[PDB]
Amino acid sequence: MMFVRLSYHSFDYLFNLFDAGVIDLNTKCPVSLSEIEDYDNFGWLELTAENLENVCEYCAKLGIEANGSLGDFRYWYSGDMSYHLELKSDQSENLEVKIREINLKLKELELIKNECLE
Amino acid sequence: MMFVRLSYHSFDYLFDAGVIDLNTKCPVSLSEIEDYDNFGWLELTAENLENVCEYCAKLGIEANGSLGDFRYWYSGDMSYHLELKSDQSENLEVKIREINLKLKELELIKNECLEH
Repeated sequence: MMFVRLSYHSFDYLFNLFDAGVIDLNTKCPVSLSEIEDYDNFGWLELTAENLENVCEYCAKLGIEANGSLGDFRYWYSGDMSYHLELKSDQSENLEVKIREINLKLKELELIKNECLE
Repeated sequence: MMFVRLSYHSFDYLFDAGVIDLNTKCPVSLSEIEDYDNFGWLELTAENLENVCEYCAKLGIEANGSLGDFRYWYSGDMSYHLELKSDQSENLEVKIREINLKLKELELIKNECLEH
C-alpha cells in the first residue's frame, strides 16, 4: 500500500517559532505538531490510481514542483519551501515508477500554469 | 542504535537537494546517490552529539519546539534539516529533548556574543 503525506514548515523570526505539521489530504486542514501524538504515523493517505491526479493537483496549487530525481528521491518541495510531499511504501516496493509518474504530472501542471498566462 | 543525517534542499540557483556528510562536512547531490534512503547516516553517540549540534547551529538549525516525537530539525531559511532515527525502534523523545536543549544553549550563547 503506497502512501503520501503533505507537510508544512516555516520559521517565524518575529516570534522565534518553528511552525510545522501535516495538511490532511482529505479535509485539506492543516494540523500542527502540538496536536499530533504519533507523528511518523499521522496524516498519511493511501495512494490510489484515481486519487493520484487529485493529490498532484493540490500540491501544484501549493507550488510543489517536480523533484528532478531519475532515481528514488521520494520528496517534493514547494518553491517557497513552506510545504513538501512525501511518498512511502509500507512493504519496500521500488518507488522509482511512482516517482516518475508524480514528477511527470507535477511538471505538466507547472507548464499549464505558465501557459495559463494569457 | 540511533543515527542522524543532515539534508539540504533549496531552490535559489531550480531545485537541488542532497545529504551533507557529517564527518567530512561535504555536500552530496541527489544526482550522485543510488539508494537515497540509506545514504549519509551517522551513528549518534555521547561523543559526537555535541559536535553535530554545533555544526547544525552553524547552519541556523534551531530547536523544533516539539514536546513529543518530532525527530526533525530545520534551519530558519529552510535550507537544511537534521533527522534522527533508531534502527531498533528505540523511543526517541529523550534524545530529541537533548538535541533541542543543546541547540537552545547554542542559540543563547550566540545571542550573548551578539551584545559586544
